[PDB]
Amino acid sequence: SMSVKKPKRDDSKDLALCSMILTEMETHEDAWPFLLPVNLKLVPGYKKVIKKPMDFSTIREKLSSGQYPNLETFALDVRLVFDNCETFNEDDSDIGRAGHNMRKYFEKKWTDTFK
Repeated sequence: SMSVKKPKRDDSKDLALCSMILTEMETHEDAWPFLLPVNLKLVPGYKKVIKKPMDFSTIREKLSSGQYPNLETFALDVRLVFDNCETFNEDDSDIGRAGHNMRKYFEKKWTDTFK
């Protein structure tokens, strides 16, 4: 509350560390469904169904231009990518499996870097 603060957690390396995680997600062999925005002209149903499209290249541009206020807003966009994937793709599909794989990969790096 006013003039009453918990001890200051050091967030000065968060930008660099999120960038490293994102580089590892970019280079994973199962990243290919997530590298670029879904083409809304060429994929029937995507525009109407997926209210907030997100992909790794859009997160990379947001990260590089100071559009994440803190490390939690960064994780929310990464998780959005996977939530969108599960909304649109069957689990028993190459893309559906890729999304599960990458979500696991992310959540481990997240825990190990920050928790």
